Amino acid sequence: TAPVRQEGIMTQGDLVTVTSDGIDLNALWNSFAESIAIYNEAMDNLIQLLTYPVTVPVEPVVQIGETTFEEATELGVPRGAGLPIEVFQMGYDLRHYDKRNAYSWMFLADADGRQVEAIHDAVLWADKRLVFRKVMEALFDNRTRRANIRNQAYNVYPLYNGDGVPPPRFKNNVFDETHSHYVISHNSVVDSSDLEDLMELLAEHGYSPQAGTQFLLLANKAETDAIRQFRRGVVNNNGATAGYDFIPSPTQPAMMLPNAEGLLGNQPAPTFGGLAVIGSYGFWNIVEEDYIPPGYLVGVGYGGAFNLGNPVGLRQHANPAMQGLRIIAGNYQRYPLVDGFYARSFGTGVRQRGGAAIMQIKASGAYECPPIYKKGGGFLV
Amino acid sequence: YVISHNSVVDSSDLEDLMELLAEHGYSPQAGTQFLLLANKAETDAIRQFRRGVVNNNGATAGYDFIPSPTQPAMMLPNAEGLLGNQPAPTFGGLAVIGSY
Amino acid sequence: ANRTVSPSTQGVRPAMRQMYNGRNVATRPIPLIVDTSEIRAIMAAAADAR
Repeated sequence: TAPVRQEGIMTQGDLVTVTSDGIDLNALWNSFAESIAIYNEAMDNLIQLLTYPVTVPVEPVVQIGETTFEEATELGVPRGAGLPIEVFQMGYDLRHYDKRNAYSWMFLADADGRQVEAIHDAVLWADKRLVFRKVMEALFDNRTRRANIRNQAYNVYPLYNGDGVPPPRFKNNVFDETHSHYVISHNSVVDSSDLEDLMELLAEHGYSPQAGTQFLLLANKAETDAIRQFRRGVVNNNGATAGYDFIPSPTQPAMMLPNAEGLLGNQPAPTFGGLAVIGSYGFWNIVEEDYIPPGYLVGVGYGGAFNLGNPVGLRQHANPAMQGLRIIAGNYQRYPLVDGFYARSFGTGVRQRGGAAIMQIKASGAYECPPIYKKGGGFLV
Repeated sequence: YVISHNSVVDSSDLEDLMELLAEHGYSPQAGTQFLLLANKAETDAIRQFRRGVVNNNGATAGYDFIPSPTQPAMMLPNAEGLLGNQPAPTFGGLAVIGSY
Repeated sequence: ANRTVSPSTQGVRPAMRQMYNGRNVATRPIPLIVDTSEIRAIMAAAADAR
């Protein structure tokens, strides 16, 4: 069953007190602080690896013409030269969020301070659940956004979507306006093919293993349980042959695999950023993460000659007084009610639209943003 | 409090019994130590469990019975070691016959 | 002398190692796979039930 949300003004009769039986229930708030602290660490390790703080709110991309030589003659003179130029821009949005709490004088006359600190803690958790949702939603929700900065409307982009300015030409790779990094497997179960196809979406722009780009594959347990079984030159699902072995990391249990007496090269390192790596497949370092929904693969590149950063820029308001979570005084301040507000403002965008991709494992039809991270769906995970 | 649904013990019964603790998270994953107390009538069947060999009632054992250091010796049947870990000879103060 | 060359004579030693195979030992540890999502669920549940 779902958790409850009580959202009225706090009256008498919403009070918690030492029971007739002598139990101090107000001591037993924060019974679940440790389990929340576990999931808070889980959200942090994704946020600090998926995001960076925006210090430059607008990004350019530039295109220029060219010129050519000709063969010379001994009496005549060559043709002249010029350069046309154009430029495009994108940025990051910024949005506003808030919460109220309200108390009657009859609540405040009798309440234990531990009960209002308990509500305050539930609000701090809800703020983290909001920021985290919006970070994942910036990456998973493939729709283009618009934002107003200094009275101009900018585009705010996810990864490549078949929308906006196309990817640049790179070494005979040329791209349509329809080119996209949101894709489907075309099959109901994950292949070795899928990890090989997903990698080509990064590699087609440069961003490659030979360019020194390190890679991460975030996946739900349901996909990693299949990827663990991939063996080089063996058929896996949907008739795909695997191009590579799954290589376990140093943390994994020792397994008696057939046709595997020795390892050529290193095992993948046990962690990537703060996340625990289960193993590798080709150049992917694979991480199991239950915050990735079942049926989705998220491939991200880092470093290399193009210097790929973390995929999502996180934008805050310009005034330092408006940065972070803030407590604001109420409109009701005296009697019979008191109220108050919490607020935060932040937003998001993608700067390096080719440096990650998402695959949804399904038979047919378009990519769907997962409902857990679609923009309309709510303010919690 | 449960029944085997068979007149003689399976390796599957040790799996079903383990499941009743693991369903609550009390599990090898969680680092829980496990003790089985049993009569001679049952342990004398459990001693004969071997990985991939069919036992009573068509049950197939997914592990080997590993005898404790105090038990009589056995010849290792295969180039592959037995699937399991050899127990300490005691659990608390009790005498351990083996593991499964 | 023999002047023969190949990508192997010009190459590097393969940096190969032996990986655990379960042969020629008395016992084999149970292969107990535990992904981090399952460790989080255990640790959260233990801390709730305490």
